[PDB]
Amino acid sequence: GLIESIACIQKGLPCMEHSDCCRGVCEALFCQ
Repeated sequence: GLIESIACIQKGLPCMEHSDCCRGVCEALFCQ
């Protein structure tokens, strides 16, 4: 979640894990 890969990955940015995205949802490799 928070601070998983240089902080959490904010909405609209690419992620490769649900834990990367700040609100725990990564879809299409982007933080929803």
